[PDB]
Amino acid sequence: GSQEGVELEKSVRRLREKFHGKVSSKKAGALMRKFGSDHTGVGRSIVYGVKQKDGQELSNDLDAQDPPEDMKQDRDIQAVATSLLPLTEANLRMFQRAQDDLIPAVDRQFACSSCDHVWWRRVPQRKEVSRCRKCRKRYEPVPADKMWGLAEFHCPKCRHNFRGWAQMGSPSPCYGCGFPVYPTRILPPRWDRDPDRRSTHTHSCSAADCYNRREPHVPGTSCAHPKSRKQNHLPKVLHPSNPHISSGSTVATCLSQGGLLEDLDNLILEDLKEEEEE
Ligand SMILES: [Zn+2]
Ligand SMILES: [Zn+2]
Ligand SMILES: [Zn+2]
Repeated sequence: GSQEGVELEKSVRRLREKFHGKVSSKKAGALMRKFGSDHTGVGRSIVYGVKQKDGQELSNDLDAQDPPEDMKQDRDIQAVATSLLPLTEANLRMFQRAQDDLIPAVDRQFACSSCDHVWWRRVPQRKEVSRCRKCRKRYEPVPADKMWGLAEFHCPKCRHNFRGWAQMGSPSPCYGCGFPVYPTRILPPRWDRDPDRRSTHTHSCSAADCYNRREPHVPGTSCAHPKSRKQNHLPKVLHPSNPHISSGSTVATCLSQGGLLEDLDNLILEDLKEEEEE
């Protein structure tokens, strides 16, 4: 796959997302060809306009930055800055983040019921949405208190610590003392972390359900691991994402995914391929 395509699309997406999608793709594309994918500097240049064209005390809460004169004088940048007025108390933190080259972000879990597809994605804090890669529909996150995966347990009674595949809000029995322990959190699968965070990792459980049950087992418990789920003919998805209803300002995934298993350049490349066909 040609990287210069992935990187062009990445930088149009990043310019847009720093303006919460209020800059168009056709316009971002032009800006990114003409200025060599420099979303940071285009972005900084737009905010300079807004600060300049705004007459409120609010615009002193924006930094005054040096815009390349070929950007300061560009009429398409300037028209964008106008198109984004006015500057409001509800607008102002968007514009600050844009000039700080900042897209605040969060790792979230996602679950497409009809694909029975679960995945993780680093998404923007302003719009925690990711697209199912099997069926191409956008979904909202699984709620924090319903997430499942490799979980960390800290028994409050005896201080045994253990790791295991599990869902939030569902106690497991402490292997130490038998009292019920709720998971503290879920750890996403990551190539730079312990492989026990992967579903591919060998798993053994005290649940009666378990595809690979530990002994002694606990008689009325059910295992969250997808192999167990499948073996018991249950859907791998324990708790589906609500489908996301598009409001219009969404920007497709342009965030670096860190050590999550699905990296960004491949996500974008598959996106560009899908478009070639259509
Ligand atoms: Zn799907
Ligand atoms: Zn215990
Ligand atoms: Zn199990």
